[PDB]
Amino acid sequence: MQIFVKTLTGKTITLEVEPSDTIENVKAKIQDKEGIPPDQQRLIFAGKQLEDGRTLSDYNIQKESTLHLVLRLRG
Amino acid sequence: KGLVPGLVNLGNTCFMNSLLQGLSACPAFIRWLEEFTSQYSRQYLSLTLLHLLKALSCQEVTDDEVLDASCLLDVLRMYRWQISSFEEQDAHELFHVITSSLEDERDRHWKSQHPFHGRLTSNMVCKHCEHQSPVRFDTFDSLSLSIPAWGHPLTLDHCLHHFISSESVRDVVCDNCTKRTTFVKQLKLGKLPQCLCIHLQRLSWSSHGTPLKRHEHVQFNEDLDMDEYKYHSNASTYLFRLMAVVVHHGDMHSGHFVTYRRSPPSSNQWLWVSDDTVRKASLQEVLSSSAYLLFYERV
Ligand SMILES: [Zn+2]
Repeated sequence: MQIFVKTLTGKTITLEVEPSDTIENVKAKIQDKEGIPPDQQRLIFAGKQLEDGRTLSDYNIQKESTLHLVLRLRG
Repeated sequence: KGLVPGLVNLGNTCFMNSLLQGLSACPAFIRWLEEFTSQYSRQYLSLTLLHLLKALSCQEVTDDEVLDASCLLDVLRMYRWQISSFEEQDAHELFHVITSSLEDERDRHWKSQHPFHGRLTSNMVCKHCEHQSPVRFDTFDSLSLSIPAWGHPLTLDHCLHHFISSESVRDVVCDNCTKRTTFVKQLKLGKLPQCLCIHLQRLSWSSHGTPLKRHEHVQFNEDLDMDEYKYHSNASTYLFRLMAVVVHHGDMHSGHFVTYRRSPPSSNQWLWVSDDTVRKASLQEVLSSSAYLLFYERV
């Protein structure tokens, strides 16, 4: 299918994914065009922070969905 | 003296103590917790969370009172968030751990969802044929706003409008144009929550390939009108009032969280809370802080 990621600048990029893909696979694809390592990424959907290990099927992420990308600020 | 209890820092735990001071300053959230936990009188995260917030939402009962909140971290460490008890963490990530745990706890139904829960719209029209793909509604628990770039004075209203502005999206499959082609995409706000958490993204990505702390001051007001960012043309006014501010000092790797919040009535008096230390603070100091998380409540 095809999903959207709201990036750090507010620009929204397009990704090609499958419902069987894990989000570490998706974080890998965000790295491809944004250059953010997966360990530095936080993906939020429907108010949920997406857990590396699950697939897009467990979160029921369907076509034309918008994921939001934010970094981790330690303190 | 109208001072709340402080919270001990048992090992870079300011990220939790700052969030708890902010959350306890949101009366609508505490009223919802009391309503939600009232069913248990007919373990759980909500009971542990309410015990701390109820105590922090009132003036201290003893002089220079200091509490410990790590019972809360213990239960999250056990079931929801596998983290150390000594490493620095992000107060916004914790907010989403708490908010996800409460939605999971509610799912297991005459009671309402928690007041932070809102819904956003996503509209998209192909620029080629001009047909408007069906609207998509997603829920949100907070607004994560990118901070724009000589920007003169920088305002929260500017950050909000940028979050709501339209953009050009290339290479998406138009169903009419059957195809790819280029779309115009825009996010609006459908259902506003009673409790509004605003996250100002103070980490960006540099041209080199390394994170950058955003130190720039973003002007924010005690009063916030959210009408300009609504999807639907309904007649209901949407006015919000500032309850608390979480502030992050330091760089990307290292840092410290601090919280400005209102004094509890047993109002217009403010407090600076840094872990175990509580001071009276003026509204001028609050409005000059470098906000990271903003807690608004609908009036
Ligand atoms: Zn078209």
